[PDB]
Amino acid sequence: LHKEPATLIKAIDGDTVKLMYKGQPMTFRLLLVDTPETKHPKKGVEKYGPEASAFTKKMLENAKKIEVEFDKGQRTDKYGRGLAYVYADGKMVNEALVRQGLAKVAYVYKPNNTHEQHLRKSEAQAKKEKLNIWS
Repeated sequence: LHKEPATLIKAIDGDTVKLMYKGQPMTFRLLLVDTPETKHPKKGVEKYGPEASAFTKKMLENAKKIEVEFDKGQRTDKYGRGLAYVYADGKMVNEALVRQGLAKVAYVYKPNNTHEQHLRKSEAQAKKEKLNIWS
């Protein structure tokens, strides 16, 4: 896989952010993670949704460098969103959310699953520490 630079436009939710990628505005969905969301009526604001959303937002807004990393399979979903691992100063946002108990590892779709075991590892630790969603 390779990392490519991007620039923050707007964080929309815990797991969806708008970035400037190769000069174009694009919505990215973070690969392999489900955060509780603030967006959806059938739901409303679920618990830990505002927390997940502020975390992603702060981590990206305070970064020196943001990079996106596409996996081996398809790179957009049916809504036109890019499917990627997003890094803030070299730290994967998708993992950071899971490690903090602010996201679950999603239902995985091969072949987009390179960092799957890494993420499950972090999720088991957050579970062991009874953090946030696991509290």
